[PDB]
Amino acid sequence: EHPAIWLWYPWRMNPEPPTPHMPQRRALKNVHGAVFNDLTPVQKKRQEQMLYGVNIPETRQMKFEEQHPLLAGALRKLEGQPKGFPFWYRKYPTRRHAYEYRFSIPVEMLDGYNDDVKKALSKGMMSIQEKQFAQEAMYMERYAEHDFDTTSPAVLAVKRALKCRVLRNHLLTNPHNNIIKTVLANTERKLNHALRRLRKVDFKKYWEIIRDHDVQDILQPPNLVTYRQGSYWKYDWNAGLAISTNLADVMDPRGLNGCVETGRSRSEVARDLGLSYTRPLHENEKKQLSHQAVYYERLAKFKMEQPEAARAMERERFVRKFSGMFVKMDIRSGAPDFPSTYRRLLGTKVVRWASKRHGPN
Amino acid sequence: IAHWYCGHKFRHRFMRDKRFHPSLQASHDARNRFSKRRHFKTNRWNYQQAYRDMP
Amino acid sequence: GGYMMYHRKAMGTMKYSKWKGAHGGISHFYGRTPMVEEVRPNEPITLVDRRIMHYVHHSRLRHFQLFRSYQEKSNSTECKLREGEMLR
Amino acid sequence: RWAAKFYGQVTFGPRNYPYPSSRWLARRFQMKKHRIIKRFRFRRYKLAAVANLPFAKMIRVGMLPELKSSKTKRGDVVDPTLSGQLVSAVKNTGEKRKGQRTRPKSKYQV
Amino acid sequence: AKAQAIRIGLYPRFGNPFWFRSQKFRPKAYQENYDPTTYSTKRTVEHFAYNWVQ
Amino acid sequence: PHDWRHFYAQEKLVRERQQNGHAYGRRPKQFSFGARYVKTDGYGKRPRLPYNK
Amino acid sequence: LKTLDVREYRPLAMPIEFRFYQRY
Amino acid sequence: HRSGKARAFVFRDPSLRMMRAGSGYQQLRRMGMPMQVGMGWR
Amino acid sequence: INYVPHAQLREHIDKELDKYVAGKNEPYPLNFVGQMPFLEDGDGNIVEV
Amino acid sequence: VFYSFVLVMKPRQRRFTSQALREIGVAVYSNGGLIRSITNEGIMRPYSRFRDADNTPLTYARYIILQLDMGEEEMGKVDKIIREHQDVLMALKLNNLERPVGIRSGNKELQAAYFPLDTFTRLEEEINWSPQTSADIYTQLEMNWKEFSRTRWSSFLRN
RNA sequence: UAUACAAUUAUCAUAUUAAAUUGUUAAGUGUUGAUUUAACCAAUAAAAAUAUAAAUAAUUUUUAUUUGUUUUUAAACACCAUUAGGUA
RNA sequence: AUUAAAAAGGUAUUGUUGCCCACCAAUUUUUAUAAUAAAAAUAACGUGCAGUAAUUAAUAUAUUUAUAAAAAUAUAUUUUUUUUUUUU
Ligand SMILES: [Mg+2]
Ligand SMILES: [Mg+2]
Ligand SMILES: [Mg+2]
Ligand SMILES: [Mg+2]
Ligand SMILES: [Mg+2]
Ligand SMILES: [Mg+2]
Ligand SMILES: [Mg+2]
Ligand SMILES: [Mg+2]
Ligand SMILES: [Mg+2]
Ligand SMILES: [Mg+2]
Ligand SMILES: [Mg+2]
Ligand SMILES: [Mg+2]
Ligand SMILES: [Mg+2]
Ligand SMILES: [Mg+2]
Ligand SMILES: [Mg+2]
Ligand SMILES: [Mg+2]
Repeated sequence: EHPAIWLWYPWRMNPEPPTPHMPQRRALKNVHGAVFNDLTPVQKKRQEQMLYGVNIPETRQMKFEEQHPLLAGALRKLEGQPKGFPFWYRKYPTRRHAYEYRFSIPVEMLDGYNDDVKKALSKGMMSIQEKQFAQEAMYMERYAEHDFDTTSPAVLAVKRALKCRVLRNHLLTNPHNNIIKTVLANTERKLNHALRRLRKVDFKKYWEIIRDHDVQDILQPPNLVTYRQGSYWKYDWNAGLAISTNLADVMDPRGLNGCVETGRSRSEVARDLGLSYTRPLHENEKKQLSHQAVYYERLAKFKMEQPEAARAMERERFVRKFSGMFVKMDIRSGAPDFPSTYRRLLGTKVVRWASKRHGPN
Repeated sequence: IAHWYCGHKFRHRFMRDKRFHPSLQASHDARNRFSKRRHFKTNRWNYQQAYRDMP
Repeated sequence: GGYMMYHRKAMGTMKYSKWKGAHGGISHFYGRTPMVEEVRPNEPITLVDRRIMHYVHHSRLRHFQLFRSYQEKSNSTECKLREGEMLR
Repeated sequence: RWAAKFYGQVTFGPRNYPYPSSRWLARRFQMKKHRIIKRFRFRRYKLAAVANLPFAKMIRVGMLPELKSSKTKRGDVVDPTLSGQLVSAVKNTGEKRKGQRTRPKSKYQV
Repeated sequence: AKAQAIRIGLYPRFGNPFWFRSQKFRPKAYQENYDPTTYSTKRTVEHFAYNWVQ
Repeated sequence: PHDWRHFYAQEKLVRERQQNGHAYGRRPKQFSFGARYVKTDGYGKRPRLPYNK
Repeated sequence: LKTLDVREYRPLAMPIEFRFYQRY
Repeated sequence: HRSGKARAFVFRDPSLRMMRAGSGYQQLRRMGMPMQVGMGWR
Repeated sequence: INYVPHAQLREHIDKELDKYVAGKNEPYPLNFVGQMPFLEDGDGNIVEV
Repeated sequence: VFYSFVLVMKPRQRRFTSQALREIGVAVYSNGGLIRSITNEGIMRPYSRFRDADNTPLTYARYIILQLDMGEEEMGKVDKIIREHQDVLMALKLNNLERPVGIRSGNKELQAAYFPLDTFTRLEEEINWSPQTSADIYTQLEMNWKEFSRTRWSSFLRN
């Protein structure tokens, strides 16, 4: 049928719906204009793993035992018998810390009660909102640097990642509530901030958050224009972590600085200290370089083994130097950019160049 | 205001000046000041899968 | 065509037209009855009625009913009227 | 919306005039808008924007040699394939097919 | 309440079945007593009349 | 009522900020007498917030 | 439009908001 | 006049108007800020 | 709270369907709507009004 | 409660009512939920005639109160099970029973900020008062408070 | 021809910190007929009720997202045409 | 022996015998030439009577309709004139 034709009767406010029709249900974009038809297998797995239930890691039982061996000793005496004194309180410093049973009821407080009650406060009985709060608290606990920590980049990043996933699947089901489209996009922007702050705080947690919840899509620089101006990297200058790295553990600082009095670059002082800082290479660069190294072997072999072909080509170069546009090398001939410094020649006199600018300047 | 710059009215002059105002300049937040609307709704129907090499 | 009960043409009488619902005893109006007055012995129903009607009129219910049950008015004109009323 | 709400400046009163537009002025401009829209209706105007084309430049479809109202004016030059397709669109817009969303019809649309 | 009650059939779609019983709970204000706060202009003038005639 | 316009405005403002500071003076589209029960699955059976069109 | 006043209408009232819009 | 230039309620303190002018073009020329790249006055 | 377990179900259901059985020696309990409803005998026929 | 129902049912022969309530109960147990109370009431006369599967309008119907603990996910399943049964005329659903209207408004709860466990422990009866309730329960209530508060620890610390 | 807006409050078109989205109810037959309308004409007439809490403030969404036009009448009212229908 | 005094709008400006609105000819002038280009000046002729709460109140958006002002419907609204139950 070929391309979309809008048709607009100018007396009418707006055009007719175009052409063979756009897909009946509007696509769901992320914050940057990228499209998700559905959750990724990984995210999907996160929601299925929230839905059916969650668990406290025995990581916490462990550290409870090694930190407060007395209390865990008491509970160790008292298993199955009803307790009137909550020895277990150190294990749950925060209201939010106990997610296994509803309304923040620690497991061992359920000892002496009815098992109907035990089934009444169980996970299966949670509302959905409660279950989200469960996933959230468990993760917030995994990445927290102390118990009451919320504000820290790691915690923030995880909570926002989760919230974002929830809203996403929500929109998958019931298509138009643009209130939540908007809330999703805002959450996503605040997630973007949290993550780009993380990778300058510590990058490995950053990594494994991205690998857990599958958000690499909101770290993708939005468009080439603003990226090319170095305003994607400009972000963490604003956030203030731009200098935060503390080199000395990584990247020995000796070969990163140029010599002020000498004027030699960092490649130089690195050369002299006999060090190599060279980023890992892709195939392009390894191949170009490896092809460049050998120019002199190739040439040597050429001019030894086959003096004739060489001599022909040399005749060409030599006589060429005497033909051509300029022989003399002066400010005119020796203009690094000819079309730019003389633009006033370009239309009439000089036909070689169609435009005054081929490069940055 | 000399009457020959930009349009035949005055307000046209100040309307071009707004392209030179200091606090109005283009950046990573305010972009495409001069034609916003030629670029509007341009990618709605362009479906681009976002970039993931990491799981 | 099908009309509501407070509609103009509602209970019609014509060769085609027929009244809708069980019309006596326990009826179409069963739980839809707005007022019920047991008539006291030796009491004319004209007092009964004029009390009912005075009631509806002074509480501006018969107002409302008459109003909405005759013609349509957009939510804006209806607002304008109820708020004008309330402000006066 | 594509088309223009107003034609000319309809809110012109003194500052702090506690309405968008006075009765007088809005009446004048309703006259203007009226004449324009009537011109669009009777001359059977048609416009189009095509995908993968500069959008702000709209092909005048009501001026094409086939759909042209005038028997005199030379209409316009639009590519044979694109013209055929435009003609097919204008043609198949007219009537209501069951299952499609009902859209407002007029004499002047055809 | 009224909504639920209706859809369960425990209240009629029109009318007040407790109208009389409920009159106890309403402050029925006898025309013979006077409450100083009323928007009733009739009652006021009524008691004015009464005392003047007295 | 128009003498109280400022008052009414205050509430329009509210209904707008609930909508992410967008649709001023906009209201839910009226539906049909039978709106809910005549519509198949996939179509909105109840009138939405105006920003939620 | 018609570029000239068809009606010669001079209202004499000067409401304070129409004049000082800086303060009201 | 919805369509027309904004007017001050009252005047501007002239003194203050002179105080905001410290860094203006003339004072800059007198400081010698702009580079003299061309022949200039004869 | 006495929770009805799955084992006790029909016993309880029937203890309940017999709440108003149309004769007893003792005063009858009311409704949640606070009414005295129709007393049905065995099998739920409407015997006493 | 976590959830409640009022079930308006056609007044059939008792074996059918017992069957139907067993169907609904088994439909709750399957889905991994509990029943706090299944309360029976008599055959009442509503303000609205109801029609059943036969479209034969009904003057009388038996009322039955349900109180459940579910998840909210598969109560969807229980719900479209219930409403689709031929002998249930009507069902009204109360989801508000954990946070009812009367609490958590501008520091209305003394000594806490929204303690949720109050209205969960409770049954529906004491959250929503039935008409017959009079000042008398004000006495009963406290004889059941004081009493309770005396024996609780003693009874709990036994085992 | 040149020769000094505002910045405390200014109504037509360049939005932006927001909690929504989802709910299967109601209504219907006795009989020989002038209803509605200022007035005409076609011709069964009854009806569709329930939700609060919660979501943290700002800093790079402006090519993204968003502002009462909507499948199904074999369901009506309503509206438009006039007895044929359209639309709802 | 039955009733009457007190609340009200003007595009005019000695004021309704007041003013204005579009089409319908000539001409004049600029151009971004859509049935019959557009826009601006304009003092004929002919149709009406659109507007000034103005003979079915007006204004804005929306869709339709058309000798000409404009008219029908859907929304919002007063730059339209007001009529007023603190549980009966
Ligand atoms: Mg250069
Ligand atoms: Mg040139
Ligand atoms: Mg019909
Ligand atoms: Mg004038
Ligand atoms: Mg005047
Ligand atoms: Mg603007
Ligand atoms: Mg339809
Ligand atoms: Mg010309
Ligand atoms: Mg012309
Ligand atoms: Mg008119
Ligand atoms: Mg007139
Ligand atoms: Mg009129
Ligand atoms: Mg109008
Ligand atoms: Mg219009
Ligand atoms: Mg006309
Ligand atoms: Mg109009």
